[PDB]
Amino acid sequence: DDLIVFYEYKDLGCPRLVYYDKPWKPVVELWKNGIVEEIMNAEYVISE
Amino acid sequence: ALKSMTFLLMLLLIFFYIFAVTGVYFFREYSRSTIEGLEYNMFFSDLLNSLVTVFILFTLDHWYAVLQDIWKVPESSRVFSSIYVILWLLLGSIIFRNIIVAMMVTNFQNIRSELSEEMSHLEVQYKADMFKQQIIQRRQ
Repeated sequence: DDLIVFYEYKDLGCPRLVYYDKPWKPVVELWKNGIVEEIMNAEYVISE
Repeated sequence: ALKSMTFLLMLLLIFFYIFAVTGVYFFREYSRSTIEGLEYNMFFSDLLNSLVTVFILFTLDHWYAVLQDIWKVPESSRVFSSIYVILWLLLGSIIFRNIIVAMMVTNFQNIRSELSEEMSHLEVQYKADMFKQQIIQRRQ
């Protein structure tokens, strides 16, 4: 119904920007002790 | 000349208007894309930027490099956009430059025509004056 959402800048940060009707998949990277080492290529899911 | 600029100027500006506002949302995925490495991105961003870049295409400076910088957009078989901008730049540049130079040389043509008819009328009047001088002399 009258659902609301509280954005948290400190936990999340500036959100990504996407547009209407664009086939998009996210890109994610693996971090070992805080240095980029290899991009993800696994089976993964997103949810709300 | 600038008095003679009556309709061709508003034809030029209205063609500029329609083509710029058509090309605003044609290479939309150029400026509105997540590509990190790009340097002509701002050209197609705003409506004023669209006016500036279609004026650049009208002037025809580095259209080659503009096209290669828009080629970083994923090539969708160039079926509508690239042919549209190429046709716009070529047609507008040649048609308007040619129409202005044609009408300016036409202005020079009628300037010389009215000048020549003025000298011809002056010569006819001089011949009539000399003939009437003969008539007057014989009349004494």
